[PDB]
Amino acid sequence: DAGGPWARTFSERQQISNAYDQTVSGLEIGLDRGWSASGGRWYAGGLLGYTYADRTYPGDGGGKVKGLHVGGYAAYVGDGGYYLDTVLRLGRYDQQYNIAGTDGGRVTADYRTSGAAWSLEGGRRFELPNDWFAEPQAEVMLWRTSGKRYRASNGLRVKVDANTATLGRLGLRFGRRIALAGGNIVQPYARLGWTQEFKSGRVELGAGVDAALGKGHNLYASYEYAAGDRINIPWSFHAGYRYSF
Amino acid sequence: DAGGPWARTFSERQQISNAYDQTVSGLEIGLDRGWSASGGRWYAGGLLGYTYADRTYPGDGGGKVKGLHVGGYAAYVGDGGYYLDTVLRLGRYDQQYNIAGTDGGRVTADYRTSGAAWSLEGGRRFELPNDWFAEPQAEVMLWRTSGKRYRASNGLRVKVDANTATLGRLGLRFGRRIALAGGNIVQPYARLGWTQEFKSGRVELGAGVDAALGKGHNLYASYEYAAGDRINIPWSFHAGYRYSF
Repeated sequence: DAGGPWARTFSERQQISNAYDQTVSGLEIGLDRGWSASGGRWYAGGLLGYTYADRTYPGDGGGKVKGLHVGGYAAYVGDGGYYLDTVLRLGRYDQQYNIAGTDGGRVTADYRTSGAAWSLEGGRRFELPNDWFAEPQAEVMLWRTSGKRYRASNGLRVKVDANTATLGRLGLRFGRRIALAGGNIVQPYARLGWTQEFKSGRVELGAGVDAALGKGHNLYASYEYAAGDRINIPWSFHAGYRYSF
Repeated sequence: DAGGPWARTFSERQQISNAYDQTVSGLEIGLDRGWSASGGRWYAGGLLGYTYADRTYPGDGGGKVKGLHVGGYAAYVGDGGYYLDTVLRLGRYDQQYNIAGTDGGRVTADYRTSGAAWSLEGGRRFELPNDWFAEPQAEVMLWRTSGKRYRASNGLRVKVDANTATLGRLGLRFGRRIALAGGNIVQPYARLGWTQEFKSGRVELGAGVDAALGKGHNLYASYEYAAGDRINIPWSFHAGYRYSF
């Protein structure tokens, strides 16, 4: 690979508990160029995304969330098996919140907001007999959302909070690299992960397949499930395509 | 008078400054019974009211406010010329606020609230040559509004504040008691007043006429204008009728 275009979709249902359930869906599109740094292989490039979060509070109601974002990233891939990516995302959001107060009271909201998310991720691939691999991975993630706050004089006050959150993520995948008649590479794996959040914890189990289908094509699909403290993700799908061009 | 039914309407435009203009309109209805306490004349009774406040913020929008209230009151009237009334009002309100954030953001609100207002008022009538009178008056007023506050998790916060406010009021009226052929009493006066508010200042000028029209009827009408710090009341009308039954 000397770089290429790529597209990735995704969709994850969160059941976050006391309590709201949201469905987060997205689409990224992107391009990088690659080069030979001796000992490794370097990748730099950028991306464009949509993102849609659809939420629900119990009796009440909840928000919808739409957003464009752009981003830039570098990736290294070592001969020895080390990888790391860092990625910077800048986003603008549009939320239409819609609540109820069980007393009968109905508050409506509608506003734009700004986000950034920076993440850094690395890990190593240890090959094992019969083309099975082992792959520990670490991902720290930082992001900020912007605030807003106004006020109808002699009465009402509305504040949107600028929350700002760190993530750590630990995980391991086991798979087999398996070569089909022709040139194809189907490469299944199953994945175990832990992740937590300080925002100014949970375990995840999933499985995927990444195929290299001869003539520059690449397909990835994975499923993920997570249970945790606040958190509960009955399903989380990612599908991705890349052209080695 | 041994008591009777009464109705009073009113409407006052406030231009309160940095900035919102509101029009406050109302209707009270009420009844009291009267008796002879030697040296004076005592009045006790109750009332029912509607009240409508229609507000406006600059570019933005603003609220509407509807409310039922009930109340109870006593009044004393001395032979010597001293009067005092105390009145307790209990109310429930319905506000539909509607704002804009000049950034494009639109927040909507809709809720019920509770109020009470207790006031105590007194003063003396000094008669002067040719049936002109002088009448200093003092009015302290206490009232509380109730609060409300909810919150869309991991985002938005809405607070309505329970404000709670004292008023002092100083004023003087000069008029002439004037007796028409038959039995009628037209009694004009002009009125100067000061009032301020600690809420956890301004001067007022107006004029009225109170008629006793033979056979138990009573009519009052007044106009009032006020200018002050925060405050500016280009107009404030009160009309009232009472049947001496």
